[PDB]
Amino acid sequence: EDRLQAVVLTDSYETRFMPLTAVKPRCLLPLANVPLIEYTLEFLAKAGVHEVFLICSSHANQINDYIENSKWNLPWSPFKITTIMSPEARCTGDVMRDLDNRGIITGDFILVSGDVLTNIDFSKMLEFHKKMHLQDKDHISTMCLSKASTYPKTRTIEPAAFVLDKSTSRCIYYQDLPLPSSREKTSIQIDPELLDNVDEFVIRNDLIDCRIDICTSHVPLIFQENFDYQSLRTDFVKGVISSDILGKHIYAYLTDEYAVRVESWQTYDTISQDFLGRWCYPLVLDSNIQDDQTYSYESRHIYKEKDVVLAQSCKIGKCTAIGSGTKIGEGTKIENSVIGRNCQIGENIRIKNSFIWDDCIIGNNSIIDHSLIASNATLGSNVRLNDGCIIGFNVKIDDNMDLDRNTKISASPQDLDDQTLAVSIVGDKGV
Amino acid sequence: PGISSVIPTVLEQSFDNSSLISVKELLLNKDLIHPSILLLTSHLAHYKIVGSIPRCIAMLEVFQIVIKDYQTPKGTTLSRNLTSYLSHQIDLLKKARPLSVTMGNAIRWLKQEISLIDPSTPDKAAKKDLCEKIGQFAKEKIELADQLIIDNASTQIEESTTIVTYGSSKVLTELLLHNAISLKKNIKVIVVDSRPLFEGRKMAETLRNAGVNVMYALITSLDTIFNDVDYVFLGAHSILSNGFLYSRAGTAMLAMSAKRRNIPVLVCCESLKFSQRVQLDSVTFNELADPNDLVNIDYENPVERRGNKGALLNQFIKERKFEKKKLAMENKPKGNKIGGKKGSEGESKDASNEE
Amino acid sequence: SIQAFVFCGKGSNLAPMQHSTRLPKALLPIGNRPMIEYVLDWCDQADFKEISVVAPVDEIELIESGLTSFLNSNHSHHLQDPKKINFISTGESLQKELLPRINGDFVILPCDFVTDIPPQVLVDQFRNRDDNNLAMTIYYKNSLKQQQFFTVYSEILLDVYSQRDVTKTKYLQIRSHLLWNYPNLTVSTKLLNSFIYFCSFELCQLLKLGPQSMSRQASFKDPFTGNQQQQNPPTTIFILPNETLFIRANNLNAYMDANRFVLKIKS
Repeated sequence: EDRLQAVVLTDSYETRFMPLTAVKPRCLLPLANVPLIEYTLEFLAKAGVHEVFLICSSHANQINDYIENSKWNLPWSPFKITTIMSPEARCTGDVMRDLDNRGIITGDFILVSGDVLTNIDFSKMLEFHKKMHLQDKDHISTMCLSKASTYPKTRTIEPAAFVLDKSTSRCIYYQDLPLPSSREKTSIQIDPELLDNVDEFVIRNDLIDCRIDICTSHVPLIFQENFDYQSLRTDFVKGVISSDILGKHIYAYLTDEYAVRVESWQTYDTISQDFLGRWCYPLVLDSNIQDDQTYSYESRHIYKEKDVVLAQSCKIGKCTAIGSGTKIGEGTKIENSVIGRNCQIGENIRIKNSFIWDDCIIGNNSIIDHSLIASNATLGSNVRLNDGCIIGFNVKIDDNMDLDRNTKISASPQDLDDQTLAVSIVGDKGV
Repeated sequence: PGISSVIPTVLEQSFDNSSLISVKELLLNKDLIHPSILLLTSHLAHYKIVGSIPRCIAMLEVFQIVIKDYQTPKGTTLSRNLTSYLSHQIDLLKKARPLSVTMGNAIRWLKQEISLIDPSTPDKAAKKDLCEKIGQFAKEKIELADQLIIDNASTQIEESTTIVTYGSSKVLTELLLHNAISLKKNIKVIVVDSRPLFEGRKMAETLRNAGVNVMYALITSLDTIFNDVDYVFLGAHSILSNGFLYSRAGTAMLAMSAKRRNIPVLVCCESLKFSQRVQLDSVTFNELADPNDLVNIDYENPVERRGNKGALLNQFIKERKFEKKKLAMENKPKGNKIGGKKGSEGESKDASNEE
Repeated sequence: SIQAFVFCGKGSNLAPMQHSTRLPKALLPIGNRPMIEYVLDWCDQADFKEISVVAPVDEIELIESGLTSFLNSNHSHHLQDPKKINFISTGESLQKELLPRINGDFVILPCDFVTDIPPQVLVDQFRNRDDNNLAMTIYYKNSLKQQQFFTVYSEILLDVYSQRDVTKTKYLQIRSHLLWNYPNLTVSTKLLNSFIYFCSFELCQLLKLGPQSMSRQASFKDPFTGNQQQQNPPTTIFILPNETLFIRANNLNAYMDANRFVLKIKS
């Protein structure tokens, strides 16, 4: 039961985040002023991993240097990190064949695509995986699922419909739908090969994807055998079910507690608001995992680190977090918003539902509403922003600037409006 | 005739003042009872929304339906078997759920109206005028009077204020809805809830549907939420002769804290809500309910778990007794907003003599 | 307002008994007991005074003689034989004919019935949950194939899809609008409808204007969809059917299963 090895799929969902991932990697980005990898690594440590694998190619040098600085290069760590260097931008199937050629996989291994924060104990999962593996010989991989927010009417990027067994919890079908955003398709065709073998069919769309996998030694051999499979969910799971090898089974695990994979900006925003709230009972800012963290819980869901500087007669809101070495001026309203470490803030600034990362200076008399700011970027005076307005790295927005809804700004000095240099396309400037 | 005696759970060594039993699932009854009564009794037995005020409004409307459906017999006159039939209704209501004070004042009004009209006038001409009068009576004493409470509270509450509430009182829901929409203020509304009924949960849900800044909390955690709070509104059920506030469960606890922590308690009430029965402690006459509602383990009303608790009868003394209606102490509330505008609870019975 | 309807007909699926003019489908001994006895026992338990029975062109007085002699009844039954029924029209044309007789909410229950369930609780669920339709599903035998598929919601409990596999295509097809609302769906294979139907008053407005109903199953409950277009004029509560699951043995008798009901009684 002991000795467990894990593989992490990084360099996987890049450019899915549109304005960012230009200079620095996908997973380096902070959720709550702390990198996304750190959450995943904490999940690995709580699960009980002895050997860690990472997949880096694009911006791989910055990843390797971050692991060098990490808390896991030090000898006392329960796991050791070894990085896989591959050709630039490839599918998951191509990496699976590369790892099988190298041959390090022993018994039961772990694969996670993207970075997932969950409070769900993994010890229960391992036991039920092992209990079901002892039931029949030809059994492959395990999938995680969690209950959605009653109706997934706001969730459009993940329209995955799952058909599941009531008795054995085996997945039957996977389907994507454009439905509410693009009213074009309605039909879903299902294979009638498994009708009387299951009997208790349960069709659900009210389940959130996790893309966390417990996998057997069979998996890398199947990937090399069938090199046509590029994906791991859309084509692969469906391919396994539809009589590729007869008598082979795959798991689907239902859990009542919170487990959401990061993929899009507006999903990231909801997860962040869930973290500011007490949705993830163990995963809270006050516990401090990065060791340098010195966050303290205050009533009405207000988070403050050590060395927080604030001007007198200033009102703070609900579900807010402020980093260390941070200065704030007078007449400021901070409501449902995260501000990073070492961030200097001017005066008369109204913030609602917005986002600011580390080391950011904001000019006086500015209103920011439901809009994101990246690290080492400065805002000028008289800046008004709307919903879903993501601002890139090192972006210096000058004095007197108004931007409407969904006005994304590039992080590299290509095709979209507004760049990195002074007066960003309000008067032609930019490389 | 009905089902009587044979009750679930122990008789209990402490607290045995009231009936703990009753008919939920319909078996063995008289075939003359009007179905709208049978609906309301099945409603009130497992109700989640009602709390004093709405119960009487429904009871009035059911009565209005009965009179509209009432056709006078050729032999027996109007005041012959009506009052017996009404007594059968109340007895069935009593079996389902102990009545409110406002219900009693309604019955007293109806019995006065039976005596007022003599059997000499035509049948269709009588009931047409009767239901019109009841409609006007319900308009005045409830709806218009409620609007009077609204505007009385409106002058009292300051601009941009934090309010903590409790229960599922119809008057306060409309109060806060009026504040959020018509007056447009910065009202932070915090709602508290107990275990037997998620009344505040429903109130908060309706406030969320309006689009209000709502915090939702529990009795266990109060010395954290208070340390913020200004005015506290309590859902009245009945104010007695002395001026004791007979209300729902987690009411007095809140009342105590508010008196201790400076900014006090306010209560909205109706002129029909006042009684003449008096008491001084919660033990006197309590609305007891079956521990069947306390079987569930947290979260929601229907969950159905194989948990830790299950046995009550076979277990050697395990009284999991909860109460519904409690008494706040006299001095602690400060304002009462009624039909006759205003008055402190120390005054109390300046409405009962005014009639 | 409350009244029960007993639906009587003639069987064509059975092999031997039914073809004879003297013996109808209503008067058949199964386990040394008459068939319509169980329907009368159910209506006596459910407490109904106004019960009207519908009859085909065949057997006009044989049902009336069976209700008077031997059978406990103690109720006034209204037996009528319309002439519009042609067998090729089964029950929907019978329903469209008799509508001014119904004052409020009505219950439809066929003559082909075996019941071992509490009756009052089904009526109470119809009254309390406040909707138009309610149906019942019962398990198939467990003691030592392509049939039909039901879809059930589980938390309020509702019905969505009930269409069979007779005219169904090669692949199983679902519509997106009917899935996105009501996201949780449970598909049943073993569970079968035992012809229990509860109906409200507001059905009278549509039966006289637009003839659409067929076999009292196919296009009876299927007009409920508030999806895609929404064009049919509604009566003012959203048009929604209900379903409730049961363990005990109570089902329909029409095919070869009639011999298995005799084996069920004798034990």
